[PDB]
Amino acid sequence: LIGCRRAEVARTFKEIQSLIHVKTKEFGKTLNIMKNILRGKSEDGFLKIDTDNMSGAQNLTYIPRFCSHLGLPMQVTTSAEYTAKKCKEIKEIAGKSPITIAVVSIYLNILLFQIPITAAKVGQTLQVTEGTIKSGYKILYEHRDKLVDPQLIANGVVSLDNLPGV
Amino acid sequence: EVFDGNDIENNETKVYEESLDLDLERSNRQVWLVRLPMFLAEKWRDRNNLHGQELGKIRINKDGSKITLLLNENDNDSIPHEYDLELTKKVVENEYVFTEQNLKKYQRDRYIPYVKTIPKKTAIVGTVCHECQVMPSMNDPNYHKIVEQRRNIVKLNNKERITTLDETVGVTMSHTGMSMRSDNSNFLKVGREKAKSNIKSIRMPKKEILDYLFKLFDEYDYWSLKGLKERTRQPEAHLKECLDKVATLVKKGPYAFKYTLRPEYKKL
Amino acid sequence: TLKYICAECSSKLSLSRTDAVRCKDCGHRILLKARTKRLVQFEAR
Ligand SMILES: [Zn+2]
Repeated sequence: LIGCRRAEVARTFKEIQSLIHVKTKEFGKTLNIMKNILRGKSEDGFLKIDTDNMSGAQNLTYIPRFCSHLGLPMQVTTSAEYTAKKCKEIKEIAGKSPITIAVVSIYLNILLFQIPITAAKVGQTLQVTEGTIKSGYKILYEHRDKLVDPQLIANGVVSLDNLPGV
Repeated sequence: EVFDGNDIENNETKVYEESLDLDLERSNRQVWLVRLPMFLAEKWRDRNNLHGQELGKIRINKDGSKITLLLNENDNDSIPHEYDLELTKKVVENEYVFTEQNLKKYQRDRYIPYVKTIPKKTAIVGTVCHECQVMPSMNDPNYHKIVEQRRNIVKLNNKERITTLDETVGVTMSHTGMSMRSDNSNFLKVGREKAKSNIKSIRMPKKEILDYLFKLFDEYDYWSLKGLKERTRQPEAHLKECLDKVATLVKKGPYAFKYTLRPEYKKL
Repeated sequence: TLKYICAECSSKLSLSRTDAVRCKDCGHRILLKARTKRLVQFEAR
């Protein structure tokens, strides 16, 4: 996980747990200890600027991989990246895990682009609960104007009325 | 039916009701060894068919020893119903037909009384004198069907090509390696079925546990740590703290690494 | 800052050093550097 975060290519905890049968509590303890001793080695030896490489969220780096796993076109992926970038400004979902934030932004843009993929299929693919995805879409329906990319609705590729109401 | 041979004890009288000797009185039945093509052997060797029904007639014309099969119309219409039986051997020698049947198992000069003989009820069904092959007649209206079938034998392919996945390539890699999908399968979940079991043992007191250990030593003199522990459900520290006082372990004997009663208490 | 062209979209793009080398329109990860603006002299022999 440290190596994935270092190369701006970071995976999530569920990925590495899908490879390695590792217990989550002691996995988090081990990651914290390794981060502490790595920062200590950086201070003792050569110093490295983090510039958001050890970032806990890193939600912009999960959008292309999940969009590839769902087989989405590219413009849905860039619109999802723009949405998840603007999801940080929203304080109602700022505390959510980056996995769920990326998934609900992807599902919002799936509904925006009339991509024929149900929320159940997204939940089966990415193991975010369909209730969680539905709640995230419901709580992001009030902030439709800020999240959707302005030049996309300006060029008419998507329109804000395509999103189903709650 | 596994059995031992070279029996000088005459055990075959008691273990085999049927006689082990070969029955030979049916050996005079005349048997024709007939070779069949693929379709006819397919329809004449399957066990779901052959219920004693008539399969045809044989016409033997003495003018040139021409032997013909005249099959009935009940089976098919694509196959012919007149076949030329060619005799590749008019006289066949030293060829016999013998049967194999399971027995009734219920109710120099040096020898070894064990040769591992498997006895079976055997009998010559008949004697083979005519080796035959079945060729369909050239003038039959269904002979071209047989030619077409034999051409279709080498024409069709029994193997299909590899299947190419037509969906988006990232959808196929949704399940591979990097994946949110945890395994819902229960295959080889040894840790799941082993970590669910928890043997927890209270500190029930010293006099009762030593009485229990003495009862178990009366039951059996030698005990392992795991066997005694699962018999009494006691912690290994407390069980050892009683066992060193009341018993001892073997380090060198044939019953080594086993806790056995002290010889002061062995006589009691 | 510096002008780049995607391999198949042929749309001029400006990339800084922190930007990943991708096309904003195609996503095709091969980009070509733009031709130099200065005039180049070829001796016509
Ligand atoms: Zn391009």
